[PDB]
Amino acid sequence: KETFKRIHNLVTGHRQVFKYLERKRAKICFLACEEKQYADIVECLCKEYHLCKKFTRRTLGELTGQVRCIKVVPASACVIHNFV
Amino acid sequence: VHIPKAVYKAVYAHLYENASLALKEYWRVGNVPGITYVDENGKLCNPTYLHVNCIMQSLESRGVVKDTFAWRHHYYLLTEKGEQFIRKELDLTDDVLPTPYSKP
Amino acid sequence: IVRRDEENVYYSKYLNDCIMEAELHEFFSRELVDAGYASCSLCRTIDSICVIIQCAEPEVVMGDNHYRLHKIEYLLAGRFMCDPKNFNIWVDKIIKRGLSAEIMVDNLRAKLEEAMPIRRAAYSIIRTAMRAGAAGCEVIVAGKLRANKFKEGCLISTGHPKRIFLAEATRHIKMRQGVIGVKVRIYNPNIRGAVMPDKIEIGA
Amino acid sequence: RNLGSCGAEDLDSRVHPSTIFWPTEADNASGVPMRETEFCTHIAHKRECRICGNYNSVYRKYGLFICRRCFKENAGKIGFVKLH
Amino acid sequence: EPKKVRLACLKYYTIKGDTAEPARHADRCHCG
Amino acid sequence: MHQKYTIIVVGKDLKLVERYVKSIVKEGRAFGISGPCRAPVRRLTITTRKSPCGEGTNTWHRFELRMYKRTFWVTCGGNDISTILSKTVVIPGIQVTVEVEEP
Ligand SMILES: [Zn+2]
Repeated sequence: KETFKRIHNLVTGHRQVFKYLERKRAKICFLACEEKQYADIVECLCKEYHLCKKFTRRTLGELTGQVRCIKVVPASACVIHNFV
Repeated sequence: VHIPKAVYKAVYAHLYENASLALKEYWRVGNVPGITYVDENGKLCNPTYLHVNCIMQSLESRGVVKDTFAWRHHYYLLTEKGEQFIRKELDLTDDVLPTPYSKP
Repeated sequence: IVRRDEENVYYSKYLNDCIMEAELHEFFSRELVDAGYASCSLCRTIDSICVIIQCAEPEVVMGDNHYRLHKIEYLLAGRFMCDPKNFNIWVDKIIKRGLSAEIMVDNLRAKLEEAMPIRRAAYSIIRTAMRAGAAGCEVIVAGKLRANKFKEGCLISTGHPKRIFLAEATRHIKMRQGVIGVKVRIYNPNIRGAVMPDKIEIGA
Repeated sequence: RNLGSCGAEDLDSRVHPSTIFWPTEADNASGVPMRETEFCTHIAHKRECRICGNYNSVYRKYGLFICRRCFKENAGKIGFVKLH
Repeated sequence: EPKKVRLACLKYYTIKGDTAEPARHADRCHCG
Repeated sequence: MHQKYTIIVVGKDLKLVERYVKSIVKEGRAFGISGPCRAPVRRLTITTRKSPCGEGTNTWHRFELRMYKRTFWVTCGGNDISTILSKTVVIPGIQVTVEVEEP
């Protein structure tokens, strides 16, 4: 919302969140969506291991650098690996 | 083409700190002896000529720096718009200023 | 008696620095034209080179507290791989601008590209030189307009004295129709108080 | 192909690892090791005028490396003088 | 010119979030 | 103290290279600096065709660049590193007249 832009200068996607949710390299989690099999996978993998849910799916597209400025794109993710 | 971000940041930082990139006209295989980067390599690894050449071309085409060519050496120089843009990518604040302003 | 491969370093060390310079002349000509750069030099210091220049408008070359000169200072360092800071350029000034060919040719080139035609510029230049104490000038403009020459007074064009008294310069102008080759030559027979041969005097 | 090779009896014929004797001229490019496999694998000197990128008619005497044609233009500044 | 398929949630080699795995012959990420 | 130091002067122009030694020997008036050995001239030579395209009567430019050099190894350790700096400062500043000091 404010300093997050500092961080981006984190990941988005199933293939890259799993690859950082496990092995305990992650940080914080923020769920979303369309299908349970993508809602109760991570959540159950959150059951083992931080686990949180942000109110909206779009602001992730906003907070993250998925825009160019105008065309925000939704994208659920839950891995703040960098967290520098 | 798949240029690493570390190279981008290294070049930006080197430019702002020196305000000047003195580059050689080349287009074959070979690394640059100057700017440097580290990606879990254990030892800072220098960039490749193709990568930096493409980056410089994009930057100049965007109007960030100007250049002279002399013979066999692209000399570059960043404009005011340059200082106003790198500081953003390095994630800097307007207070900071290039080194050369500090009695070379 | 002596070994010929030791002094070879000293001989080869002096030759490299000569070329190290000409590149400087080219670069300045491509860059600091705004200040009408004339010539440069070099002086290998303990840890750097004390390059000094001559430009008619000293102010243009340097910036706020010489800021842009400082900018240039670092640049050269990386190109030659010398330590910054140690670099110490110097800036000079030319007094009799109507006695140097290069500043006049550059001003004339700019003027020509100001849409003004050859005649006015050439006559302005020759007037400027003659009013600056010169025996004579000669302006030649060649391109898509042949050769239209203009001359005022006496010049020498043959002999050893030419290389020291006569000073020539040349340029190229990229105009829409083609290229306008322009050159200039000035003959000052009083340079540095040197006596031109076959110039005699007798007294009472 | 990283898990393959030839017969051992043939390996005895491998070229001597002794470094190749055909280098590339550098007047002053860090020596470091898909199309990358053979972009310019062929190795050969590329001595050329340090003014004009031309590989033809270059003097190597005294370590000049200047094209003969481009020599006349800059000879005056380089110091060479035309007498005798 | 090999092609690609829309990604699916198959990496779940379990029956209740049991993380079973972290295919013809063997292979590891990258070449080694 | 004493270092068996050496003085070497290298340059192209006979005028300055001969005038500069006179000032040096002035400065070494009392430190015993003496005559310099004058090495044979290293007359570098280059020849080239005058025509970029090789037309007409074959003609040839002949440029050459000489490298005069003189040596004042006389000081040796006769002088101290303290005034070896003094040796290097009172001397005139000629734009190009390379010099180097070794023991
Ligand atoms: Zn050439």
